[PDB]
Amino acid sequence: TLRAAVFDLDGVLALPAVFGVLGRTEEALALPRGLLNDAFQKGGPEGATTRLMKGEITLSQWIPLMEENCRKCSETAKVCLPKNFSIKEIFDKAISARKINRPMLQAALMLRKKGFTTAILTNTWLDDRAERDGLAQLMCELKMHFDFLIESCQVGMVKPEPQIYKFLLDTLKASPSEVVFLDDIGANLKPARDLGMVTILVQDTDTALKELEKVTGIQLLNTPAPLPTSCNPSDMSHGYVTVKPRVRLHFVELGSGPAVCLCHGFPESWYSWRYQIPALAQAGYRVLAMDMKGYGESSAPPEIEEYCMEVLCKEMVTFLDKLGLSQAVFIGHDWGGMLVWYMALFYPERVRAVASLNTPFIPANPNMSPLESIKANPVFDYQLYFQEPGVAEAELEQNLSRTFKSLFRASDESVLSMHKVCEAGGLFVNSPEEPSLSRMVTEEEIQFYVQQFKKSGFRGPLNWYRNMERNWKWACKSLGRKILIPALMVTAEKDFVLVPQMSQHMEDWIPHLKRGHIEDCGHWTQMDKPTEVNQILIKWLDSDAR
Amino acid sequence: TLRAAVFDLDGVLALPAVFGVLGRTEEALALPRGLLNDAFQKGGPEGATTRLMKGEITLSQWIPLMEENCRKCSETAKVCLPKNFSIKEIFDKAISARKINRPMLQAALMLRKKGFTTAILTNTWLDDRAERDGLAQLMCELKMHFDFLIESCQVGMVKPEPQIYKFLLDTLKASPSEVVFLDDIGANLKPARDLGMVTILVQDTDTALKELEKVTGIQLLNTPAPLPTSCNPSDMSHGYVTVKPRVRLHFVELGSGPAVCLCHGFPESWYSWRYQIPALAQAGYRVLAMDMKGYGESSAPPEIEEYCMEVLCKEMVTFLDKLGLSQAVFIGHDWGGMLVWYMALFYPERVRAVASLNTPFIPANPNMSPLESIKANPVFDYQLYFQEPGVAEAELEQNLSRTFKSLFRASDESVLSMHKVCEAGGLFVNSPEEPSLSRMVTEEEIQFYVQQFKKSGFRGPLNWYRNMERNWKWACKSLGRKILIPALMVTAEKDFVLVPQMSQHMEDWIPHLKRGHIEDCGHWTQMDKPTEVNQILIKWLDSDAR
Ligand SMILES: O=C(N[C@@H]1[C@@H]2C[C@@H]3C[C@H]1C[C@@](O)(C3)C2)c1cnc(N[C@H]2CCOC2)nc1C1CCCC1
Ligand SMILES: O=C(N[C@@H]1[C@@H]2C[C@@H]3C[C@H]1C[C@@](O)(C3)C2)c1cnc(N[C@H]2CCOC2)nc1C1CCCC1
Ligand SMILES: O=C(N[C@@H]1[C@@H]2C[C@@H]3C[C@H]1C[C@@](O)(C3)C2)c1cnc(N[C@H]2CCOC2)nc1C1CCCC1
Ligand SMILES: O=C(N[C@@H]1[C@@H]2C[C@@H]3C[C@H]1C[C@@](O)(C3)C2)c1cnc(N[C@H]2CCOC2)nc1C1CCCC1
Ligand SMILES: O=C(N[C@@H]1[C@@H]2C[C@@H]3C[C@H]1C[C@@](O)(C3)C2)c1cnc(N[C@H]2CCOC2)nc1C1CCCC1
Ligand SMILES: O=C(N[C@@H]1[C@@H]2C[C@@H]3C[C@H]1C[C@@](O)(C3)C2)c1cnc(N[C@H]2CCOC2)nc1C1CCCC1
Repeated sequence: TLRAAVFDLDGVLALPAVFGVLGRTEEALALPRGLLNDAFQKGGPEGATTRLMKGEITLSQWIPLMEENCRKCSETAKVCLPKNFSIKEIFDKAISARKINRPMLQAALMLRKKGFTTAILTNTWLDDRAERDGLAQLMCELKMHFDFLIESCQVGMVKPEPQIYKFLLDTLKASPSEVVFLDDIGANLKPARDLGMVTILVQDTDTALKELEKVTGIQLLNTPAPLPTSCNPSDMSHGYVTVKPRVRLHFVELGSGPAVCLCHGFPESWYSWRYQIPALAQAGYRVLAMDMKGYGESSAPPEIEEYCMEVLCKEMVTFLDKLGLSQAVFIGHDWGGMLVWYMALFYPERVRAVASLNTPFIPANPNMSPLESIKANPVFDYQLYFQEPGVAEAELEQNLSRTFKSLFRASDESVLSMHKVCEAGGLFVNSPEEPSLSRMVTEEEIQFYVQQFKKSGFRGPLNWYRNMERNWKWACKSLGRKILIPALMVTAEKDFVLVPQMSQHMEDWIPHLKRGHIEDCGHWTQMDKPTEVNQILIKWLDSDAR
Repeated sequence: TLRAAVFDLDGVLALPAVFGVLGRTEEALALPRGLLNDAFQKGGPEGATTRLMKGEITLSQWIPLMEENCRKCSETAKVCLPKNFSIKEIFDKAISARKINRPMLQAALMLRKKGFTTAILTNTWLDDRAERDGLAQLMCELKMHFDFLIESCQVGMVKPEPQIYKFLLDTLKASPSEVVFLDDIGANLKPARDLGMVTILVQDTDTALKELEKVTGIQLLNTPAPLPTSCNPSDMSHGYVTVKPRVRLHFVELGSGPAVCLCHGFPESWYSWRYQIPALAQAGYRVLAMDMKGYGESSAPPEIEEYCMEVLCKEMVTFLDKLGLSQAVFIGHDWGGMLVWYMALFYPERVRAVASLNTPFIPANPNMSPLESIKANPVFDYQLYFQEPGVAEAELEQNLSRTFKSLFRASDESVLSMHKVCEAGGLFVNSPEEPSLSRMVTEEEIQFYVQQFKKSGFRGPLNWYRNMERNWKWACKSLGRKILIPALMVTAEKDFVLVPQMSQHMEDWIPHLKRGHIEDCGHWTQMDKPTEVNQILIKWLDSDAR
């Protein structure tokens, strides 16, 4: 029974193969066929390329050795190398043309999800070229989806030498019959076959995956679209900033580039952005996913006034000051979305761009108190249940697992009313004791929220709703303003509280507003439709926030 | 007795003043003298500019209102505004010309160091211009040196209204006679004077500082060159990455731009980079100051082999992987400097550029064991004292305060021998029980190192020296390589162990090597000569690492 799958990089996980590109360069330069391969392989196990692949010399040390082999080959073939001949240029182009073979990576991901140990085994070099970052980025994106990365130049061995196969087996902690090995080089499969491993010669991706599908008995081709990459909390970089003596803010950080600050809703976590964090970092952004004040590993002071928007926004400004950031792109959802609009209104100099999921820009009504506004808008009547300190805390804290399983559901899986919360005296009054698990979440994901809420519970989170008068008076100071910085409003078709029509007057305040809209999406946008959220955010960030 | 000092931004902490620039624009556009000031002030307390300064409208909303005032003013003056007339362009140039008035900031810093509460009180706007980051960066650099920043547009009041002065006094928690107020606008001093504050009209910086020096009785002009900005540990963003099940690495992070990873020496801390962190962040870099493995808040496993260079380098690579960084600039000192050369040799694709303070690139001698090498080089004989587990730990842990006060001294303050450590049986055998405090450090800084070392002590730090054979065998694999990525070697004149001459053969291995050299500098480079270290590193980063 197969338990491990090994992939080569060049010609397998990354396409085109370097020598595929070079065959075309050879033809374009009108060189004799095979001259570059011949000069590359010159001396075989005793040659310059074996020294390179074993890590004895760097790629920059190897370049002139390859140039000399090309001259020797051309002299013997009685041909002249062209005037502009440069191994540096030729190899730079071949390395840069190489991109992840997405169907191959998808198959490796499916196998690992099904319990396989996966590895990359590659003949590679120590890259010290001025352009080395390109290949470093590619390797970084690939390696994180595998249990092991074995590089010839780091282990001092190369394929097809038999010792590297014994090293692979030792690394995998598996017998050869438990391994499936994929390579586009027939001579590199021979030692693996020799030991008793299943081997697949990768000539074309589709045929190779068909052989892999048959031997593993796992569907790899024609599969449903996979979810974006998620986060394992224990593998993230965790950051902590004290904004004031009693308040520290926790965040998860990933990537490099413009800072993108993600602000979750109620009652959530930095983990609500799990499908966005890897995607936004891969897209070229430095992601800062907050635990907002009152949540997770951030401080949760008991006082209501610690959660008014003016205080919360001031603290987010301090957060940027202490990290040494003049600006960040602010992306919010739900209560986070409300906060980000207000960051754009009061601190535009610190906000590079602003985006909200579901929450429209809600201006203060100077002619009505927030309680009179709730009276005139009964879709928000449930917020009255959140007013009295202790009442909603008692219901939400009674059974954390039940709380999160009842809340985090798709539009069609709703177990909550919302419209009759006050009349019924609670959120879960007509909800089951043991709700089924939504198709959106796994039991493990639910238990992470349960664990997070065991620290401070719901007092801090509910206090976000307990500052209506303070928030109203503060928001009234901004009534003569317009939001003129780059802005995106994303609506969700099936959010029955934050309906898309609630955002219809936003252009009155934000004239240059850009929009996104997600079909068949409920309230929990990030986990309901992660692929769609990612596409919308990346397109907008790349056009408006760079 | 004066206890607080208040500074204006425009024309005081930042020069030139906006209207200084505009006087020149007026003349260049051949406009009637005072037309821009007149259109700017139009309507006084009821005008567009008062609304802007109170935060009622944003700068972008104000721009066309100012344009209309300019048209009204030109019509009345019977003049035509030029064809190319643009308030947007005119104001963008004036805002961008404004730079920190370094002598004024220096004086504010001296007063705060002497116990004054300091504040910035400014007539400012909500900046939503596409170019707003310029001013956001300036305000960010300035505000962090002050106890308070009071902005007209955030408080809804403007100078010279009397209420803003009462607000200032409430914020300061001081009586008016305890305050010195500096402003370049005479009408803005009148309400402060009216309340009983000391006022200084800032016409020229030198004269204003002379008045300030006389009234406070504190020397502000002609002072010695101040030290660079340091770090207060409780105000930094602290980051934590698990690199493997039992190992977590702690770092302090500040700034945005290319990642710069700072690697301290033995027996140090992230805090050894305190004078570099703010300077490198201000210079346009994202600084990651490590607690290296075995130190501070990073893990300190007991096993010797956990501290061999191969393991330490692999972990730093994992650190980059988990943070989502394809590369970082690696800057090391002492043991950190040794590690960074090896990162450049084994992982060039992950190293954007490399710099070492004091530690030359030390290649392995394949013909001698590291013990035979120490026998032939007695300057390193003291390292034999570090070999036996427990011996050096007992001496270094006996009295932490004595340990750090004896080690951290200028070249001329040495209390250690080094050349007779083995013969004498310890580092502090002929050192006083109560050493004096070096001119390099304060008691508070010493106590931070004492606190850090109470967690894990010296076992992990000393284990860095206990892997000579493993490190030698690993380093031998790199003997055919050259370091061809951007590299800087900084020598210290008076480091009597890591002498500048020890770096003399480095060009044999690093042909494109760049150099720095610091006169009258001992071993503890970062704190001995911080201004010089900062100048050298920033110049090199800006030329070779961007
Ligand atoms: O690894 C290869 N060659 C090795 C070198 C040279 C020789 C033979 C082996 C072992 C050595 O020790 C000696 C080091 C090798 C062999 N064939 C192909 N392409 C094939 C697929 C398409 O075109 C041919 N590509 C490579 C490298 C993979 C990354 C860059 C090229
Ligand atoms: O209360 C909500 N959001 C906040 C309100 C309204 C808006 C957005 C934020 C911040 C506000 O300031 C403005 C106050 C809110 C909004 N929409 C939904 N959609 C439900 C549909 C089914 O699942 C949840 N649910 C909630 C709560 C989340 C759990 C219990 C109800
Ligand atoms: O939904 C509103 N306010 C919020 C509700 C009720 C209150 C106050 C805020 C925050 C809440 O949490 C509590 C949720 C609300 C209230 N009044 C008006 N317009 C008014 C002016 C013209 O006609 C009515 N508009 C809105 C939304 C903004 C555009 C479409 C609807
Ligand atoms: O704050 C100023 N004016 C105020 C506006 C307009 C008027 C008068 C006050 C109070 C207002 O409410 C009404 C708002 C004001 C006054 N004088 C000068 N420059 C001086 C130094 C060099 O040139 C003149 N500069 C300013 C501003 C400081 C930043 C941008 C210009
Ligand atoms: O041991 C040192 N550094 C390491 C050695 C030598 C070099 C650099 C690192 C890493 C090595 O691998 C290579 C091993 C080392 C180097 N120079 C000095 N200069 C003294 C002068 C007065 O103050 C300290 N001091 C030390 C120790 C620091 C406290 C006790 C002695
Ligand atoms: O200092 C050396 N090695 C280190 C010392 C001794 C041992 C080994 C390393 C690391 C230590 O921690 C322990 C400190 C050392 C040893 N041997 C040689 N060259 C040899 C080849 C030609 O002549 C001698 N060169 C050096 C330095 C590199 C250039 C100038 C001096």
